[PDB]
Amino acid sequence: MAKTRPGVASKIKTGRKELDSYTIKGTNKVVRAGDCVLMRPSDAGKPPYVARVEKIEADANVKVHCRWYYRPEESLGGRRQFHGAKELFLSDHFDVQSAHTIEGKCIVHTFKNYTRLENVGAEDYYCRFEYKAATGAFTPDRVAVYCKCEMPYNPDDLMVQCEGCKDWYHPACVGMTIEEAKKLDHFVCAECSSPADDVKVRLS
Amino acid sequence: KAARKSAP
Ligand SMILES: [Zn+2]
Ligand SMILES: [Zn+2]
Repeated sequence: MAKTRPGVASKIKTGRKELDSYTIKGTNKVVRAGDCVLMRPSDAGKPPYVARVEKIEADANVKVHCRWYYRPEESLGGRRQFHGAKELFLSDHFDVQSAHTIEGKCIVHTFKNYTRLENVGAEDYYCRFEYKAATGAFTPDRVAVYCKCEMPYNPDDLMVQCEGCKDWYHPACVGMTIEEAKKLDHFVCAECSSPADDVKVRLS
Repeated sequence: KAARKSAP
């Protein structure tokens, strides 16, 4: 496997010297390049902005080069039913912000790693899509779909796998309650671990 | 303390 290792993460104002880190005022929370952070939004009462810290720099104080994450509702197409509560899109939208706008730290997991968390905390997010903020285009533009409803996997929703198709199903879509599904010894579907751990067939 | 995003 041959791949490159880009020397710089931010293209803006490469002229400054990098700070190794920045500590959130009054806390033990240390922010470094590569970390993801929560920032106070303009509008009050709304969830904080999530960003990846690409670079830290100061003047004569401290500035951070942010690569914005977009919440599904913040995106051009809005939130769809298959988007998880903690789902984020990694955008190509960059900004320079005062480091003082940083509220706290968070972790933006890979989808697979997110589904394997034994406990999802307030700081735990995930990302499976990159997002072109100027157009609203997604990468990848095609994802696997499941069930009768032919939808992408929403990690928030319980699904059961058929012992025939290996396809996954929402209980409600196959006419059963969540409790009934949870009680099952087996399941073979009428057409006949998580979908994140499946390797197969893709749709736009 | 509030952050302001540029327009994409
Ligand atoms: Zn379904
Ligand atoms: Zn089946």
